[PDB]
Amino acid sequence: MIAEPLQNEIGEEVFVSPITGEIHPITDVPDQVFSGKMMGDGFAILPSEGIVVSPVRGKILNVFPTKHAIGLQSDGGREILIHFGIDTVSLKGEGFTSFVSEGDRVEPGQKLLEVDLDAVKPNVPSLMTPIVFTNLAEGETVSIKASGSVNREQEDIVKIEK
Repeated sequence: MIAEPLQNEIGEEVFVSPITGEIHPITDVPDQVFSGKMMGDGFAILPSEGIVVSPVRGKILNVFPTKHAIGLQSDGGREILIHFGIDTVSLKGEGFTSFVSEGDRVEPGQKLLEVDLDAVKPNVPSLMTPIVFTNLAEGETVSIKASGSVNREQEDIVKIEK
């Protein structure tokens, strides 16, 4: 009855996969806020590609204080919070390069950050890059499909669905 494979052909819930790496449930993130969901729903990606595109750009809501994080909005319904690795904030983004100079209103994907993961990793306790969605049209559960490896710009990886 619980038909898990609700993948769909057009399984792109305004989500052109942001990074290539390994997906992990939000709970796995070594931080209370993320681990306990606190601000919303979401998941972690342990990244590989030092190139980060956007699930949706839509409209950049807020910039990074220390290049490691950003706030986005699709249209008016899904507001997103991103964090890139852990303690990268502390690292002052030493190895980061920001592509969006947060000119808010933009179309999806197109690189948010380029980030020297290779050099960042040894300088951080964890590479967990959590993505949280707050408002989530007050009912969108973040139905993870790709409970394993993930690749950039892919579809049917996570489904924001009721």
